[PDB]
Amino acid sequence: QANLMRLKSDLFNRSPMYPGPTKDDPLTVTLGFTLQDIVKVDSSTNEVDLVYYEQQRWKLNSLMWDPNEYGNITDFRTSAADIWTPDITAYSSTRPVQVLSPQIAVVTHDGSVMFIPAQRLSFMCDPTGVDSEEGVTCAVKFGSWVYSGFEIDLKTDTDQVDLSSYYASSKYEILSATQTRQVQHYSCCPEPYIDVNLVVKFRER
Amino acid sequence: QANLMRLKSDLFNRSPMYPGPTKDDPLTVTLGFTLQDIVKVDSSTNEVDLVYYEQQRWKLNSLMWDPNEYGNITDFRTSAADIWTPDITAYSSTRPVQVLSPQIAVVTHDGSVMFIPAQRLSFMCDPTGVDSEEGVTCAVKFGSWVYSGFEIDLKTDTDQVDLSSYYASSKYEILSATQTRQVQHYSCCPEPYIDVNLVVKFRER
Amino acid sequence: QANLMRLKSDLFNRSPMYPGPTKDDPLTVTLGFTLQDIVKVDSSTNEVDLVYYEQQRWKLNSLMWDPNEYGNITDFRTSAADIWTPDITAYSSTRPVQVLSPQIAVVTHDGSVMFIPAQRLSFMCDPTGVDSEEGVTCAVKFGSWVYSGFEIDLKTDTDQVDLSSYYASSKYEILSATQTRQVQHYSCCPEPYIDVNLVVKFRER
Amino acid sequence: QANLMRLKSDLFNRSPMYPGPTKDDPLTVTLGFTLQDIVKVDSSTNEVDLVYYEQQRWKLNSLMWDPNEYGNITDFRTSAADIWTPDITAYSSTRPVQVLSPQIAVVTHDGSVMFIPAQRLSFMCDPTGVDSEEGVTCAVKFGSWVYSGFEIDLKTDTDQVDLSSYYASSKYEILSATQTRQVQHYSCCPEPYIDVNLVVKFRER
Amino acid sequence: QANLMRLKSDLFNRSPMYPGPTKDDPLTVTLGFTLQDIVKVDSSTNEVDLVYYEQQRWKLNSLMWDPNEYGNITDFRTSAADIWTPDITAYSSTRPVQVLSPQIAVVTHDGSVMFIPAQRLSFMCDPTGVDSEEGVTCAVKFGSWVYSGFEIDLKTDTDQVDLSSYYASSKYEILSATQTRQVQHYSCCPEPYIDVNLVVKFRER
Ligand SMILES: C[C@@H]1C[C@@H]2[C@H]3Cn4c(cccc4=O)[C@@H](CN2C)[C@H]31
Ligand SMILES: C[C@@H]1C[C@@H]2[C@H]3Cn4c(cccc4=O)[C@@H](CN2C)[C@H]31
Ligand SMILES: C[C@@H]1C[C@@H]2[C@H]3Cn4c(cccc4=O)[C@@H](CN2C)[C@H]31
Ligand SMILES: C[C@@H]1C[C@@H]2[C@H]3Cn4c(cccc4=O)[C@@H](CN2C)[C@H]31
Ligand SMILES: C[C@@H]1C[C@@H]2[C@H]3Cn4c(cccc4=O)[C@@H](CN2C)[C@H]31
Ligand SMILES: *[C@@H]1O[C@H](CO)[C@@H](O)[C@H](O)[C@H]1NC(C)=O
Ligand SMILES: *[C@@H]1O[C@H](CO)[C@@H](O)[C@H](O)[C@H]1NC(C)=O
Ligand SMILES: *[C@@H]1O[C@H](CO)[C@@H](O)[C@H](O)[C@H]1NC(C)=O
Repeated sequence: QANLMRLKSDLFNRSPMYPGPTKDDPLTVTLGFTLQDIVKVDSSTNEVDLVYYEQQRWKLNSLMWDPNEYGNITDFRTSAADIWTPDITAYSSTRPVQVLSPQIAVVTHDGSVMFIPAQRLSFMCDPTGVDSEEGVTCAVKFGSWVYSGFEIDLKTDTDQVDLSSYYASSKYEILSATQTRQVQHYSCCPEPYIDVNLVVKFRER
Repeated sequence: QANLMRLKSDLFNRSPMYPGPTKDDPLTVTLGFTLQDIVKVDSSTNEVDLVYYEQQRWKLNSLMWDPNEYGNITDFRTSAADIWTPDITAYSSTRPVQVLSPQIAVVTHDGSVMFIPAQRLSFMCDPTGVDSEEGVTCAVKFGSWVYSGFEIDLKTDTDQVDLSSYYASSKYEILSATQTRQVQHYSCCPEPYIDVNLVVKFRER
Repeated sequence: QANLMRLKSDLFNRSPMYPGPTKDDPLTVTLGFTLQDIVKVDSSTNEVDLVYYEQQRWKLNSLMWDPNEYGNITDFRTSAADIWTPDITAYSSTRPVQVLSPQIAVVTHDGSVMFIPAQRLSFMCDPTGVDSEEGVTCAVKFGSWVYSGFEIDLKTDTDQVDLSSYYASSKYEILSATQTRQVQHYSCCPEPYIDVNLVVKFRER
Repeated sequence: QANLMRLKSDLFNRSPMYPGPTKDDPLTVTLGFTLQDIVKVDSSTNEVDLVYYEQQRWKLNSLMWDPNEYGNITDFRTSAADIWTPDITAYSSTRPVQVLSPQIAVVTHDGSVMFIPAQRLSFMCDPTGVDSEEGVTCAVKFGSWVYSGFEIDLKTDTDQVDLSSYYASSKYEILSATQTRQVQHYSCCPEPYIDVNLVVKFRER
Repeated sequence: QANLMRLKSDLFNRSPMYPGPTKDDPLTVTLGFTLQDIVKVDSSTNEVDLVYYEQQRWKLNSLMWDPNEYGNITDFRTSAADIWTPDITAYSSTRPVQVLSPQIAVVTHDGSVMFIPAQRLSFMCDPTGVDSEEGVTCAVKFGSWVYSGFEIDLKTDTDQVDLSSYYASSKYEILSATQTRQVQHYSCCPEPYIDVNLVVKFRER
């Protein structure tokens, strides 16, 4: 405990806080989804409700330490309030995201961070035809709200959404689920913004 | 990071906070809407629910810096809590506005600020006739709750609401959408208050 | 800005906070309502939902300044958290009040304050007969929860509720709307408590 | 104001906070209910919703003062955050309690405190038969969640719930309403826990 | 009170906060459930709502004291904010958990802690067949969100859920209710995570 207390104190009390990524020092965030449930479909508003875990990974030089100086500690858990976290946002939500998991991340000695918030999201999707064999397809993009591709880039480790925790007695069965990097351009703004597009194809069970 | 950390520290730790606009030093806020979805209509309460992005722009001398003194930094992202933001409020809401995007703004070296909150709003609107060819028209005014025209003025860059991110499979298609500056007077209060009136004409798709 | 920054600092950093009104130094609060909408009626729970602005006015010696010492500033806007505000409470609500406007007040050099929160309120009201010509009458009292008449008194400027921003396409039209000072006595407590009784008579449009 | 400011400062800035009651220094809390409305009944979930005021009284030596030293002040109003309050909790709620009144208490020079929170509570109750002449009976216990009888005891001034503010046009009329001290024992825990059991018998009006 | 004030001050003001469990200093948390009500079932979303108390127990060397040095005090109640608490999380919730009891724990002189939060939980469960003699079975896992088995292990005192406070007039009667330790492995992560699996079998009464 003494060694971890020292490490956290050296990292968090001494530092002026990380001011986010910049054009000179950009950052790549890795995203992965594990889809747990399609809870609800609303055909009168074209809203669909998902429950998933969003795995986020990034790496900061300012979170590095030498494990030899801190009793061989290679990593630790810490409150997400102690650190910067990326502003990854759904581009087509219809409600504030509801947070289902404790806001705690894992920091590793090389400065890498893993953060896995569980969320419930309502987003724009037309479920008409969900009761057929073909099913429906729906999509929602996730990216930084405020940082362009020149400050935050995204990648995935796989294009396959993790379906191994999908609720087996859901009202909806999943036919496929992909997560794919894209580049968007907007009327408001000159620079490209990066997203990962979660595409889910499903039907009634 | 070092240069941005310095800049933020020089702007935000040293300063007593900006105390808002005054009659002697008034401010013009530019507003623009991009309408994403008419999610829901309630014909038993005459409430309609929109999802949009509200682009806000203003400029303060106290947020100026010389980029040459801070490693050629011309702009940065920062939490909206670090700065003053205008109290732009819908005049006919029926619920607290729900915030859908991170509360982060962009500050530029000339002291100009851009802030683009995504919101879901329930407001007063009679949807009777939405299922016809003619459709319905509805309106909501946005302005400072507490500052008159002598402290906060508003303008738009265009009278055309941006419909280029409008959800193509919404239950409602948009026939027109305008945003127009107006001047209001109230029994309580001697001075004029400025608003931008969002007028949306729509029908079932 | 320099002069207002000084004024706010002199008023709020130097002061120990106002400890509320007392028997020795009582306060009169002026209340006025402007009724915007009867949004909803629930005949299975006898709850009705209003949207209104509640104009509050009072005066404290501790908020006085000489405008000559602060660049001729006669008034300013400030966050309601910076100052004491009266605990005016609906006596027959069925839900927490929802706040629809920014919590910002106007302080004037003589120590007078104006604060105008927009609220949505669910309160106890039997709507049976609302669909008739006679309509229904409902009532809700507003007063200090904790201060008697010997510490907080109330008055109105008029007994007529302001109907000039009433939503013209509401489901309910207003037949009359009054706001009247009353004195209540309770088993628990020896002293009188003051309220303003909002009486609204309405029917389907 | 000067004298009250001094008193509050002497009581709250100088003190280390009261650490709650103990076996060596136990406390008796007096409870009384005034029932305002049975708002809603849900026969598909067996939940019933009440609105009431819960009068709480207790006394601490650490809140004593000599009125002669503070300009003859015998009592004052203060925010409930300034002081310890008992953790009185409904034992069979189905939702977090909703608070309907300002969190402000009255402290008197002998160290006694009065606190009267207005609440809306959903609790476990089977309303089947509410539409008959006999009506239904329902019950909910209120006590400390964490303190046994050896640290917190309870009493009532009367076994009769105060029905003098009961909403006359409620959907439900009250046949009887009692509040009675009881002693409970639990598998988890060796000591007795005290409650006041609110028993309400009611039917459709 | 003097003695307890000293103890709390010595434990909480002097200490740098416990930084959670580690591989070098792991922790075992004991969990037990007492099921109070199955409130609601939603067959269109496959969500079920429970109300229960979750008894949590663990032990830290840094919370030890010698009762002889503090007036023979063997234990005390304190706010949960004063101490570390395990991040025990439902793995298949569909909404944020609603907290129904005060966030206060009991600390004992040997460093052991007891914490018993009452919760309402919506979780993934197919109620189809609940209206039959056989009923339905549903399950939800509870464990650390972020700590593996090498930092947080779990155990139960019994595999039998405590049904002695189960609401006798619930819509649903309980046929069986068990709580059983398990070990999970996830695609994201190399180490095992421990849970207690709450299995409830029930039907309409
Ligand atoms: C219309 C664009 C979509 C969304 C908006 C928010 N936004 C942007 C740039 C800078 C700051 C900012 O808040 C753009 C990119 N964002 C992902 C716009
Ligand atoms: C009834 C008026 C509309 C709305 C209200 C709130 N308000 C005002 C002035 C100063 C402070 C203030 O809170 C007025 C202007 N506002 C836009 C009134
Ligand atoms: C039953 C009374 C109604 C309401 C309650 C709250 N209250 C009071 C006195 C002191 C403090 C206080 O909280 C009384 C006056 N208030 C307006 C009681
Ligand atoms: C199952 C029991 C009912 C409730 C629970 C919470 N509780 C207790 C003791 C100490 C701390 C504590 O949180 C007991 C008494 N409480 C009123 C248990
Ligand atoms: C998909 C896994 C389930 C859940 C998630 C959250 N989580 C984990 C490890 C480290 C940090 C973290 O936040 C894993 C274990 N947890 C119980 C994943
Ligand atoms: C800033 O601008 C000049 C001119 O382009 C450049 O050569 C210089 O190296 C820059 N300074 C820093 C610290 O990046
Ligand atoms: C306070 O005490 C008594 C109360 O009757 C009174 O005679 C005296 O005038 C009061 N004095 C002050 C300074 O308040
Ligand atoms: C504590 O216990 C001892 C006996 O074990 C006793 O002598 C002492 O008086 C006790 N503490 C008190 C009275 O505070």
